[PDB]
Amino acid sequence: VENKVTDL
Amino acid sequence: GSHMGLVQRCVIIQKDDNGFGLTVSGDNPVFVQSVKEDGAAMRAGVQTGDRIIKVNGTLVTHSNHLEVVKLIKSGSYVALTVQGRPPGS
Repeated sequence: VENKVTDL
Repeated sequence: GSHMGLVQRCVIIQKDDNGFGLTVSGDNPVFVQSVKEDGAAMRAGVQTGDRIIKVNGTLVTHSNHLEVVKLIKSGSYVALTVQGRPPGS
């Protein structure tokens, strides 16, 4: 579905 | 000012005890999901639902996932070139 998510 | 519709803006986020505190997803025309209202994310002037295009000069249209993270993490504070829209124009 989405392989480019980043949480900082 | 003049020219309304779609404008780009750079946001400078600093590192705090809780960190940046912001959620972002997508590649190239990266899109910010949410930001910590009581953190560097909101303090830097970031809103919920933004279009981040660049980060500290290094465009997000080449660096990989872990790459962009390492770049942002490699430093206390960093500026992010994003784009949005005028709410209620």
